[PDB]
Amino acid sequence: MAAIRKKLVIVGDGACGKTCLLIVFSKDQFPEVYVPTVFENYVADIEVDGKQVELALWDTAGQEDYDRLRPLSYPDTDVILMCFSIDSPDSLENIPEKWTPEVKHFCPNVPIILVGNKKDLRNDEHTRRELAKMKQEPVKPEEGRDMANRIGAFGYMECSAKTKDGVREVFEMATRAALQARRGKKKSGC
Amino acid sequence: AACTNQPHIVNYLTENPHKKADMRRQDSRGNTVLHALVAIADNTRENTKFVTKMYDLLLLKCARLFPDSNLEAVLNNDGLSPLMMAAKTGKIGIFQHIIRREVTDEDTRHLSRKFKDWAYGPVYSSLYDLSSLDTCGEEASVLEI
Amino acid sequence: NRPILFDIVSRGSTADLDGLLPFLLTHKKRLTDEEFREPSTGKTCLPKALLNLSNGRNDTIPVLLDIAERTGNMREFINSPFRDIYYRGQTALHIAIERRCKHYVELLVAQGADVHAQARGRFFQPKDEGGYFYFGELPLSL
Ligand SMILES: Nc1nc2c(ncn2[C@@H]2O[C@H](COP(=O)(O)OP(=O)(O)OP(O)(O)=S)[C@@H](O)[C@H]2O)c(=O)[nH]1
Repeated sequence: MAAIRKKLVIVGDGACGKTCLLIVFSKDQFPEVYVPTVFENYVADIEVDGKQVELALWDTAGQEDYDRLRPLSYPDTDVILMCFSIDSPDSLENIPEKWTPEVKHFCPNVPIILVGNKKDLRNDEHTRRELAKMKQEPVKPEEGRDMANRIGAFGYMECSAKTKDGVREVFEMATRAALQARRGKKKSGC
Repeated sequence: AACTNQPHIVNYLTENPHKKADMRRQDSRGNTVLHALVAIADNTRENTKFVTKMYDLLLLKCARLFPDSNLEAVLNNDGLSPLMMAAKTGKIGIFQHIIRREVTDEDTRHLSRKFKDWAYGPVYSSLYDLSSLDTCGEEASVLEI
Repeated sequence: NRPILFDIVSRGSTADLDGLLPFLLTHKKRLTDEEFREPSTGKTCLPKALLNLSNGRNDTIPVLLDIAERTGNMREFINSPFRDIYYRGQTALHIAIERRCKHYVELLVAQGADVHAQARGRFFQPKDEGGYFYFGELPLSL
């Protein structure tokens, strides 16, 4: 009947493919030449279960001067995509230390969905050979399964923008998380 | 001439090739033309209109001829100004007009007391001036009087 | 070039805009760059143009829109929302509707302006809450 508008914000460390993920959702065409540093002011139509939802997609960066303005994008957020890389293990241990407390500081009681990018790159040989120079290995999916549990993520998934695998299901899970009404209030003052 | 509602006489007397009567002239009491105009001001419907018209005309002429000095600044022996004297005497008709004085003329719009800040739809926000309406002990204030 | 462009658009002069497109093409600078946007509220060229104008015919809007089209960033530019608190969410369409000019509304809608954008600034909140004007936070409602 009437589409419901929901706010989705994607946050992740640099070069993780957040912009690529949203772009592939947008036009279903991987940009192989030019990728904007941020993809902003876009609303996409999605239907999951008898409901029509307009999802407003916001991106956050910190490459240059975007960290100062990043806080402005948090308020009135309905769902968060905590995004990281499977080909870059360093993208994992930084999620709890610095990103999570900021997320809870600005926008608490908001559903958070964990996502790892570059599923194919975890099985690549050149990436493994280069990474072994520093005694490192690709991110283990089971480690992600557990890491979702630790940070209380609503759900954790994998995406591959190159082969458009799981993008639709992942963002559908994001939307179903968003439509959820949450649980009242906790320890509400008298 | 001003108190008797004779604009032509005032205009001629202010600017004459032979002699000129400066508007910033004080009598023995110290009251200037604006002071006297306020003194004879009345709350009646007819009197207030001509009082305000003459006051505005004379103030504009004085500002135009002398841009450096503002006529309302002059004080009488009692130390009051036309605004303060009107407040003390209880003459609302001229007082309210003085409070919300707005000048459309670009040349001499500085002496206005009511400005327009901005309009959003039916909401209109305007910026009044209270340079002498409220004083923190520096000088007598209209409110205390 | 933010101050000069702001002054040019405020004055409504159209000749001064000549040469902006070659400059953008050579420097590859988008019209939504942080430098161009006013730091105070993220205000951009278009809302400044629509705010002040003569008889509803600023006459600078079509040139700026064509420039944005050439840059290939029309969708982002037209519906760029204001940041900050007081005027959060406000867009060009709300301003065009408020100023009672049908022509600019038609132009923005045709060019692809978002029509469901919500204005949630404190100024737009109800009277008792702190906002001096409330209209449902929608273009059609406004
Ligand atoms: N092997 C592999 N590489 C990918 C895949 N998707 C994206 N990459 C790379 O990820 C990049 C994601 O772009 P982007 O997120 O803007 O980089 P960034 O430098 O981290 O951006 P920023 O957070 O500093 S502002 C793309 O440019 C692309 O080269 C994939 O599916 N498989």
